[PDB]
Amino acid sequence: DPTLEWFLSHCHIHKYPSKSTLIHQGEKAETLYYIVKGSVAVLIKDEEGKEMILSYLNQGDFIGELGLFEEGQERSAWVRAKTACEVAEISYKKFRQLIQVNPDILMRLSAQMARRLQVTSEKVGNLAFLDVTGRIAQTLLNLAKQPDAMTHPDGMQIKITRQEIGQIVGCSRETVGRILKMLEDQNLISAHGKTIVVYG
Amino acid sequence: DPTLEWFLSHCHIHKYPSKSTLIHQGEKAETLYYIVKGSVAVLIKDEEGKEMILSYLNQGDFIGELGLFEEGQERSAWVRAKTACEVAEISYKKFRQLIQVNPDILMRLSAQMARRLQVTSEKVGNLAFLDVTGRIAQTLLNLAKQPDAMTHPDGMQIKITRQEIGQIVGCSRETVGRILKMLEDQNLISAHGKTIVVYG
DNA sequence: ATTTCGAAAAATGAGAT
DNA sequence: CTAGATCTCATTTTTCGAAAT
DNA sequence: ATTTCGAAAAATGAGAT
DNA sequence: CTAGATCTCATTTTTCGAAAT
Ligand SMILES: Nc1ncnc2c1ncn2[C@@H]1O[C@@H]2COP(=O)(O)O[C@H]2[C@H]1O
Ligand SMILES: Nc1ncnc2c1ncn2[C@@H]1O[C@@H]2COP(=O)(O)O[C@H]2[C@H]1O
Repeated sequence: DPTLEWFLSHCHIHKYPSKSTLIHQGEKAETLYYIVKGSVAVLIKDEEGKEMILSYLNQGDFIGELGLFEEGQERSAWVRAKTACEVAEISYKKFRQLIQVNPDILMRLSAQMARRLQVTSEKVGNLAFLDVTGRIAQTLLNLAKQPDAMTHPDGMQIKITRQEIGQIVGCSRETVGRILKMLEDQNLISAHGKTIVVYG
Repeated sequence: DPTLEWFLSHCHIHKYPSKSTLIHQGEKAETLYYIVKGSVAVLIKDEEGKEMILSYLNQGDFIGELGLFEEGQERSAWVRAKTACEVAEISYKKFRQLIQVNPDILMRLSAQMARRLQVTSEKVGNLAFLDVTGRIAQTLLNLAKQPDAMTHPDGMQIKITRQEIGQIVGCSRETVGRILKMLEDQNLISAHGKTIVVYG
């Protein structure tokens, strides 16, 4: 499209190898990122180092957008590379300028912020309203919504570990394992290792 | 300041009494809200009617924006008045106009969004990494800092039910009652009825 | 506005499970 | 194993409308 | 350099508390 | 109550960098 080609123009693209950290919590922020290629995982930790995945951000998604509206803001989370990422970087000071001339670019940003809020909100609900099974069924549907989600005649096909699912719903790897089978025993999903198939 | 009075100048003011419903989750968004005076409660329900309090919004806070970025969108949650409010309402299409005769108004709304995401994200953390005592402990401290709290000789004072408190930390009223008594045993607060004093 | 007075509606705890 | 969830009524606390200050 | 392969590692399955 | 967390061990799957092609 128009504007987005112009934006990237003034961005300083960089490379990040999968599993490398792109953003640190507590970090002072002055940089707005943009994922041109690759995918990351937005995540937070408890005082024990334990970690929860807040979301996954793929291509065309903005990163570290939060510290852009107030002075002295710190990164609210970590943002790790899941695959090899190709991300465009630009300072807050500069980005704010790209808006002056064409506020259509902030409209793209705001729209994405809006969406995240809906999902993060829906997430808080699941957390209080559903049990691990409910939370797991839900997260499975969400994983089938991801771009790196392949296809299967039985439905959609994803690749992820019981370990990782637990960091998403906030339960144990055991609990996930117990429940995963329980779902397979009702032909709703086809589990076999690090691969899950959601019959849909 | 200008940007706002010029904003209101194009809005249609409405008044709602305490406890009335301003937004019904599920309905089609086509309107925007700005709380000129008073305060509201953002909340979600489950099929069984259980209610969860995502947030409290107050004077100067925008409402009903999540739908403003994409076509065919539904209100994400219910919004019910806490106190009597005087709200400014404007259409999406009428707002899309203003944003292009001064995008400074968009920047300002995006700013409130960014903040709600930090906050909602933090809520995700709490639910996962904290025991009910901790979350409740956390809530009182916050509520104690809400614009509608009352100064107290020994601290800040608030009026809220155990019921409601459980709708913010996600747990039953029974548990909020029990934990409440222990926080008093520890001379951390004094709870008489719905009035709770949070010792400075 | 708000302090009062009598319902009527809400919100609680107790302790068993 | 164990934080908490639930379920039940008998009991408080509040809320709400009308009335006066 | 890119591809094939057999340990260490990471991820799980089980069963008791 | 009772959904899930923890712990311990023993087995499977993956991850990966040495070696190979
Ligand atoms: N709930 C969320 N959903 C998606 N992305 C998020 C969420 N919370 C934080 N982030 C991203 O993680 C980044 C962490 O640093 P910033 O606060 O600068 O910007 C944040 C967002 O870009
Ligand atoms: N997590 C949240 N925090 C604060 N406000 C919210 C949250 N989720 C939804 N809202 C508000 O509630 C509104 C529900 O309908 P909309 O989606 O139009 O817009 C939403 C926001 O104005």
